[PDB]
Amino acid sequence: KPKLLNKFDKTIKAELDAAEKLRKRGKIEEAVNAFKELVRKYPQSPRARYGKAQCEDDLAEKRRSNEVLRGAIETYQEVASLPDVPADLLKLSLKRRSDRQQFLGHMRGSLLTLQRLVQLFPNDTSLKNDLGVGYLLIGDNDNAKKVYEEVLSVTPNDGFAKVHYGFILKAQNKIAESIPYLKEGIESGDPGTDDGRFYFHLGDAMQRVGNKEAYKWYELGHKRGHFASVWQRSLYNVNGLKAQPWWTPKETGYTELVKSLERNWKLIRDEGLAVMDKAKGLFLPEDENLREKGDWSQFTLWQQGRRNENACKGAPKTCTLLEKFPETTGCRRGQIKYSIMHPGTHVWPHTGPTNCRLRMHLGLVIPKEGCKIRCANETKTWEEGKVLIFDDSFEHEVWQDASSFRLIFIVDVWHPELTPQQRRSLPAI
Ligand SMILES: O=C(O)CNC(=O)C(=O)O
Ligand SMILES: [Mn+2]
Repeated sequence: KPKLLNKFDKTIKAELDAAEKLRKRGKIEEAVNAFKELVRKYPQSPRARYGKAQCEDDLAEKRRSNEVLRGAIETYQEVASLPDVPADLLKLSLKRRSDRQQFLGHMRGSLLTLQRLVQLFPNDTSLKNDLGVGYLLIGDNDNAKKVYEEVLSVTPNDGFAKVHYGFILKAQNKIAESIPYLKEGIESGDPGTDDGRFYFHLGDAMQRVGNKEAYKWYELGHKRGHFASVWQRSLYNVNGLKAQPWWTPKETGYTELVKSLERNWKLIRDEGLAVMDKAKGLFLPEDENLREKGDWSQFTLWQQGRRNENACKGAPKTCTLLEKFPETTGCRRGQIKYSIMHPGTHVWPHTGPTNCRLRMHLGLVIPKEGCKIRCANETKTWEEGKVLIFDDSFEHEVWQDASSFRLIFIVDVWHPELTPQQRRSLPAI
């Protein structure tokens, strides 16, 4: 049902369909040559240059090389400079250009294309919404906000605009205000609203205002295929891995690592405390977004399977000890770090980025009261010299209401059911 032919193109249809059918066939290099060999025959053929662009685009995905895709991007541009272009074609051409620009990471370039599209089609609400995304991708939330306010002023019930507007409000720390927009947008069922990210932000927003209803939406998100479960909501996952919030050492199979940590715990403690005393600067503040209040800092020895040399100079014995255990030092999706938390601290409920790791906590300095950690429905406490093990892809939450500082040692390990080849293959997080 789209009109892709000006007065010109209608005359040469039998040829255009030929070159097109070639592409549909998958015999690409020819459709290219075909399409290439039609502009010289007739330069002012939008449907010809557009065709060429598609081939280049199609070819980009086959060759999987960004240089050819860059070619397509300009060819799409060329379509829009021709004398008489069908509205549908012009729109298709530039929209696709913008999308590919975003794919390459040319965010401001995509934005410029979207700005052009919006002035070319002032009445297309779909394109205004896309422009808003353009602004978001360069971090210009203020202009994005203006865009979605325009849309909503004309189309009060556009779901796409609502979830994005809600997102923007939440990013501006207007948490409570963001929730109705996120809800209504998702409930609209409009194209682009069935996105895990909006379930994430909606749930997060509700939890930060104490609305227990958040779990209803996490459950819905799970049923929509956005989360592994109501509790397990990590983004980068491997299917088939045993999924439970709390693990015993025996269940993990990493009994020797655990034994080594527990048996040498005073040593691990003392080197961490020595850094605190003599080089407190190496303890960096933890994720500000996860901290409601209080004081919370970390000192990393390993990150994504990479040893931090300067840090291991501060805790040489501890690093020497860990070298023996590649299941953690080689875990490219985990870390090894000291974590200190002071009284009056609360960490928002949250989830890790992957189900490919388990997280061990060795207690080093644990006040007799006030410190606890919940993972899923079970809350537990640390013990000095003892290891806790949980799957941090499950929602967990932390409190520190003691009268003195709490120090733990965090050791990530590969999920034990991951194969050697999997461990070798997975990219880092
Ligand atoms: O240091 C703490 O108490 C908080 N730790 C976590 O949330 C974690 O290990 O994933
Ligand atoms: Mn955590």
